[PDB]
This record gives sequence, C-alpha cells and structure tokens, in this order.
Amino acid sequence: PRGSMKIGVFDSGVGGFSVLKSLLKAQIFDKIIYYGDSARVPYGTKDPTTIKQFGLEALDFFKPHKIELLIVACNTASALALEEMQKHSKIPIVGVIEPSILAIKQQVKDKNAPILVLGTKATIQSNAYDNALKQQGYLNVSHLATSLFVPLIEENILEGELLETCMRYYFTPLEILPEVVILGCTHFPLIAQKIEGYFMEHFPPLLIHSGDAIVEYLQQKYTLKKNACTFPKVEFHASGDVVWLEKQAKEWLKL
Amino acid sequence: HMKIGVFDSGVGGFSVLKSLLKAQIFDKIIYYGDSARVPYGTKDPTTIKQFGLEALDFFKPHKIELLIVACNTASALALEEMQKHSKIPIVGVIEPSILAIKQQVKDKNAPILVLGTKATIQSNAYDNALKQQGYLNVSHLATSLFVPLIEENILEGELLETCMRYYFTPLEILPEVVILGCTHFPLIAQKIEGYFMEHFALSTPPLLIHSGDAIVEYLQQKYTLKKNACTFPKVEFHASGDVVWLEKQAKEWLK
Ligand SMILES: Cc1nc(-c2ccncc2)sc1CN
Ligand SMILES: Cc1nc(-c2ccncc2)sc1CN
Ligand SMILES: N[C@H](CCC(=O)O)C(=O)O
Ligand SMILES: N[C@H](CCC(=O)O)C(=O)O
Ligand SMILES: [Cl-]
Repeated sequence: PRGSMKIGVFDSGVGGFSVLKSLLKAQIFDKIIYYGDSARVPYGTKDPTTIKQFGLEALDFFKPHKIELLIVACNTASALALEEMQKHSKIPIVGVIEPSILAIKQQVKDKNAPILVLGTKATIQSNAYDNALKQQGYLNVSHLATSLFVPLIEENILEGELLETCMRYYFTPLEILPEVVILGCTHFPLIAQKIEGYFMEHFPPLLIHSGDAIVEYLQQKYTLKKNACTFPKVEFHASGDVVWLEKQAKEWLKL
Repeated sequence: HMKIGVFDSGVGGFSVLKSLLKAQIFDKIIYYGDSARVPYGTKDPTTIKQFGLEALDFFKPHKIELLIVACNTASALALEEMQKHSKIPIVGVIEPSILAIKQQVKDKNAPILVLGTKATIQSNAYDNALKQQGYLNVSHLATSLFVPLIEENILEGELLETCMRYYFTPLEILPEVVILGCTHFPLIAQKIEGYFMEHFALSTPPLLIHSGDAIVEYLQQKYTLKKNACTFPKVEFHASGDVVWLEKQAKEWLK
C-alpha cells in the first residue's frame, strides 16, 4: 500500500548476504547500502544490552546515506534491537522476524502444526519468535539455539562429518518432529538442504527462509514490482576490513 | 609491579588469569575482556590493531603499572603498536612462550606444531620467533573452530573429537611439541594429548606449551616476584559486554 529506491541492509557481518541475495534476486530495489558489523560479529553469543546498543550504532552509520528503508537482515538484531532501533530512527526499519511470522500464517493453515525455531542463543533466549507465533494462535512451537552453525558456516563447512555431527549434537535432543523449520539466523539458509535432509533421514519440513519472507512482505507493504531494476547498485561497508567483507559477498551471493 | 591489568578479547584470558592466580604473585589484577567484540581471531590485522590501542584507553584510569596481553591474537598483531602508545610495559603471551620452548626444547630440530586462531597463524609471529631461535622443524595450524567449541563448554564428546580429526588429519609432521597459541586451548589440552595418543599410538604425549604458565615464569623472573605471597589476590572484572556474563564464565574457567 505505501510508496517507498535507496535501501539499507544491516547485518552483524557476512550472514546478511543471504538476505541480500533474496533482495537482489527479486530485483525490487535500485540502490542498496549493505553494512556488516564485521568488527564485532557474532551478535548471537552476546547479551541484549550489547546487541541493542549495536543496533542503535548501526542507525548512526546509515544516517549519512539518506536511506528510505532499513532492512535488519540479522535475526539476532531483529529479535533484540528492533524495537529500540524503531524508536530512535525516523526511517522505517523492517526486521526478518515479523515477516517470517506472516509467511507462516499464509503457508501453515494447521495452527497445531509442530514448528521448530532455530537461531542464535540470543535470538532463542529472547523468545521473539515464540511470542509472535503464540500471538497468531500457533500452539506447538519449539525453539533450538544452534550456536555453532554460524562459525561452521563461516569456515565454509557446508558438508561432511563435522556438519553432520554438529546437527546430531543439537537436533538429537529434539522431542517433536517438526512440520515447519524456521531458519531464524542469516547463516542457516546455506545448510537448508542438510537441515531438511537431517530431519527426514533421522525420522521434508516447510523451511522458512528469512530473506524470502522479508522480500514477500515488502512487496505487499510497499507495492514493489519485481524485475524493476535489472542491476541494482550495492555498496558494501564494514566495521572490519571491507575488502574481506566484499570478497565474502562474492562467495555468499553466488551460492 | 603491584597493580596490573590483564587484557583479553573475552573470557579466554581466564586461562592466563588462572595461571596468574595459582602463582599468587600479584596483589591486584584488573581484568578486561572485550566480550562485546570477541573473537579477534577471525578478523583482520587492522581491526585487531585498533582493538589493542582501544584496550589501552580502558586501563588509563585504573593506573596500572603493567598490562598483560593474555590474548594470543592481540599479542601477535597489536602488541608492538600498543607498546608504542603506552607509558607502561606491555607483556604478551607469545614471546614468553618462545622462552619456555628455548628452555624445554633443547633439540632445535624437534617437530613443533603451533596452534592458534587464523589471525595468529596468519601473522606467523610464532614461526618467525621460533625461526629466530634456530628451530627449523616448525608447523603452524589454524584451529579456528576450537574457540567457539570451547566457549560452548564442549570440552569433550564426539563433536569435539570430530573437530580435532578435521584439523589434525592433514598433519604431515607428527609433533613432539604442541604450542597452545590460543587462550582457549588449555581447556582441551588433555584432549589434544589424548588425540595424538589414540590416532598415532604414542606412550608419552607431545610436550604441551601453556601460554599462561609461560608468562608466569617470565613475569616472576622479570619483576622478581615471590610466588605464594599474596594468598587471595584482588581481581576486578570489566567487560565491554555484560560484565555479569563475563564474571559467570570466570567462575567456570577458573575452576
Ligand atoms: C548474484 C550476485 N550478485 C552480486 C552483486 C550484485 C549487486 N552488487 C554487487 C554484487 S555478486 C553475485 C554472485 N557472487
Ligand atoms: C574458582 C576460582 N575463583 C577464583 C577467583 C575469583 C575471583 N577473584 C579471585 C579469584 S580462584 C579459583 C580457583 N583457584
Ligand atoms: N546475523 C546473525 C548471525 C550471526 C551473528 O551471530 O551475528 C543472525 O541472523 O542471528
Ligand atoms: N583470545 C584469543 C582467542 C579468542 C579470539 O579469537 O578472540 C586468542 O588468544 O587467540
Ligand atoms: Cl586489513
């Protein structure tokens, strides 16, 4: 319904490239300013106060770039900092949590369906996803903090016994067999097939992808046509070495 | 001299602090973990160098007479720059470990394996220091994933064993000495000894070089401090993240 060209994308590091990939594939925006807090990544192992402050400082970064909409690609910042970012900023901020709730409403008509939330420690300890799902009447929601997937994925460990063992470590205690599996972390789309293949091979579920969900939400909220910019302009900024972050983008975006 | 600072990226430095407290050589210790920004090991030298200079600003109001850089990554990359901007002595954990090796490894051809973060290994600080002393049979191995595994309190079981098998299977030189060039690795020291004993059938394990024990000897000799003097040293904990969170980990790491 609303109007809204130049976009910002905030993430703790290179994980947000999974959201940038969705944005770029949808071809909805012509200019995107990506900022990864790669000097301080990860956020998910840290405390709400630290993370909330990180989100507010991300706003200070974007202020000189005259963006019209800020996407918080980071599920951790979305879960912990979004409300504070919203109150301190004059521009719209859309996180990757709320859009996934809407996507589930649209894709999961069984309100009793087992749902499994995967995320960082901070995301899962916030109960952000559980609360929002309960508010929408879902009654059978489990959560699981798969902290070590982040560093594993960042070391390009996308297969093998070390990934399979880490999944065993985290998934084995699960009680309910999920019918929905929320990838509530920027990183986890890069192992989505393995996560689907684990729950199927040790007992596929509807995998909710945060990037795809935020894209669909933005089309509805702002009436944005796909294929409206064939080559969007993406600028990369980082608190750490920007060349390191741009080189990672080359890998994450061709994946 | 009397009141010292201890700097680490986070809670790993408790391995060095544990050594310092057991030796009972200092009366007052100001520990500072940059837990908002940990880890350093996956980041770039420029970022890490700046982290080291900012740590110096933290200790300025505390009026310390000595700063221990417990972090091997900051020691490898930031120590020299830190010292140039500092009016007090700064001691890292790399150079003292070379001295412990000079003292314990008379065979300069003994195979030595240095373990540390990617940034530490990439700096080659250990290899360069060891070469400078006549040690020719030297290998370096970045074991990045040990850090997040240890912080998740995974000090045993199959996930850790698979991770050691991931990093060690490629080793060409069966080491006689393993340098624990990372604050976290002492917590799996016995596991590292156990691995080599199993997968290479030895009776005695490699010599393990503990960074904290190395710096303790160095400091007692350098400042001629009396071991077992202060029976209950004073330790103040500060963090860039939630200091209660850092103090809770300290309880576990110091046990
Ligand atoms: C698909 C893709 N798109 C990229 C891009 C787009 C816009 N601006 C910068 C980079 S890279 C890439 C493959 N690695
Ligand atoms: C468990 C433990 N905790 C120590 C401590 C804590 C805080 N301040 C000073 C010393 S020592 C120790 C065992 N040796
Ligand atoms: N971006 C974070 C994952 C990496 C981190 O811990 O910062 C998230 O989506 O939860
Ligand atoms: N303290 C670091 C390990 C953790 C980090 O990477 O920050 C070291 O000694 O190498
Ligand atoms: Cl650099």
